[PDB]
Amino acid sequence: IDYPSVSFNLAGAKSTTYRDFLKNLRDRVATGTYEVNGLPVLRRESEVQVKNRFVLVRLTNYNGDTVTSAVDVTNLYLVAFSANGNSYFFKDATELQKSNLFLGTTQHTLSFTGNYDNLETAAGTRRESIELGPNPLDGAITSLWYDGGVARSLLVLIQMVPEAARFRYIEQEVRRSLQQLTSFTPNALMLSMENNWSSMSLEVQLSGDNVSPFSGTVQLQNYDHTPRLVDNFEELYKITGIAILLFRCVAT
Amino acid sequence: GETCAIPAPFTRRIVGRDGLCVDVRNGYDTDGTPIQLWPCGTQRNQQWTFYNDKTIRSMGKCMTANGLNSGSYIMITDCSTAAEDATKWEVLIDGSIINPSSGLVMTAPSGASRTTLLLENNIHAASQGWTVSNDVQPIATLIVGYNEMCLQANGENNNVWMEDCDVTSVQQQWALFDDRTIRVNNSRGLCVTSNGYVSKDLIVIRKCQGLATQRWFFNSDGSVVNLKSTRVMDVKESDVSLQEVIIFPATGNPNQQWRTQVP
Ligand SMILES: *[C@@H]1O[C@H](CO)[C@@H](O[C@@H]2O[C@H](CO)[C@@H](O[C@@H]3O[C@H](CO)[C@@H](O)[C@H](O)[C@@H]3O)[C@H](O)[C@H]2NC(C)=O)[C@H](O)[C@H]1NC(C)=O
Ligand SMILES: Nc1nc(O)c2nc(CNc3ccc(C(=O)O)cc3)cnc2n1
Ligand SMILES: OC[C@H]1O[C@@H](O[C@H]2[C@H](O)[C@@H](O)[C@H](O)O[C@@H]2CO)[C@H](O)[C@@H](O)[C@H]1O
Repeated sequence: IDYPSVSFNLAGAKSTTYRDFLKNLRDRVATGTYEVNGLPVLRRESEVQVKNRFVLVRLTNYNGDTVTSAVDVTNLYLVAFSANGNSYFFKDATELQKSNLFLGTTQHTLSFTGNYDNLETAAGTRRESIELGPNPLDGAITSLWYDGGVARSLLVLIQMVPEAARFRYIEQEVRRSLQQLTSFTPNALMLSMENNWSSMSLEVQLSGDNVSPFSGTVQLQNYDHTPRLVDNFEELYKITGIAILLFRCVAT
Repeated sequence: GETCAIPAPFTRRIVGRDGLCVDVRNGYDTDGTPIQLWPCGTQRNQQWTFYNDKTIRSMGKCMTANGLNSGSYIMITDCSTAAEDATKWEVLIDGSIINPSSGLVMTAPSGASRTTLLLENNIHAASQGWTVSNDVQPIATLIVGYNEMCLQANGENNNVWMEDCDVTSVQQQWALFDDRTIRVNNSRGLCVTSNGYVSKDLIVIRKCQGLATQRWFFNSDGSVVNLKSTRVMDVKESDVSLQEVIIFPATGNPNQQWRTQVP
């Protein structure tokens, strides 16, 4: 199917271009009235057809060489990517994607799932040291384009788009990166909220719409590494700038 | 489908004025004991357990509104004999603890230590701004709005406009108080105040007095909306040079968007 797609060319790209790009991607995967406190809740397997199961992300590197990666509308996941008659899928790779994404290219599946740990372990490095930014993005697309698409490059993309799609904190972190044309590495916080999407997700679904306190607490972290536990939504927002919720439970 | 889950009781603190917590006078678990504002700290009288039934209680004795009618103060009394409606509370993300049946909200006339609380006509004032959490410490943050620029604080009673972001200038360091107000970290004595409730109304940095103009709600859409007046704070005409942020009808445009970044 001709799944919809959003684009973003690093060349002649301003902080605003990126911000707008992310918005569009959100308006896509994020639909369906189910939403608490204003934030939407990504649909679930049952409530999403294959004709709208994936969204494509067209990223053009400086040199023009543009790589495209399909995201899973039911979680904003980087399902796969393709470069010049070539397509790759993680060790997982379900028949759904393998039989609907980039049909016509060479379907050779990689050798490691999209799981963060899986990537870091395959890239030989952890997110804490894979600097993201304008240039790091170029090298990423480039490596995926030519080199076939290794882990490290993928790890650079995953955060730059999906992560920034659900976390406005990461959004601005990148927005300032392109604004100052300087790179940066994920901090304890960014990485923490990166790992607590599911948790904080249900924690907000638990309290419900227009409810501030959390039935539990979100285990975030400060730069010094000390634990930053948020027990209310107001805090979670003013810090993580979350803009996308993942389904876990349905209202009660 | 997949129904959620009924949460069990959890204990959290309650702040809502000059960083003061809500607690039971002298920590006496005796009935009739009123509720007042008081410097936070590790103490049961300050801890409050929230239940599914919609009750809040410390020392085990439910927190009820005692008498009921605009001006009726709050106190703690046995849950059983507690007047059915005078014990149920609601905590909306608007940073307010409204009492269902009545419609009155936990208001703190003044923010002086020892100040007793009471149900009052919800009007949207910093006095009627509460935040339940165990972390009674506000987070430092820069309010980055239009063109990746950070909102800057000038002088007392002076305006407030977008200036080139600087993670060092304290004039850009904003302390988000649990009372739903925004004050200068440097000097938490002045809150981001508005001059009116009509569009184009100029925003500034007046003193903190719990005024309905100093009550800011951070909409999940990215806009800092003034509660009393549905108007949001934005960059006048977008021309940052004008040096003025004001209240204006939500347009859903970037010139009304704000991002609160950590330290
Ligand atoms: C925001 O402003 C507040 C003050 O309005 C700052 O609060 C406190 O600031 C002090 C100074 O950095 C922190 O430590 C202090 O260090 C001195 C020197 O050793 C010592 O004499 C004091 O006893 C205290 O340890 C203090 O931790 C900090 N917070 C509190 C609750 O006291 C705050 O640091 C400012 N935040 C930012 C990001 O600038
Ligand atoms: N391939 C791929 N694509 C992503 O978009 C992604 N996002 C995260 C970070 N965010 C999440 C999201 C969902 C979940 C959960 O359901 O458990 C956990 C963490 C980590 N790895 C990822 N890997
Ligand atoms: O009323 C104001 C404020 O004071 C404290 O109350 C008691 C406290 O409960 C008791 O254990 C201690 O011995 O003496 C305090 C005298 O102030 C509490 O700290 C607070 O919760 C309020 O109760």
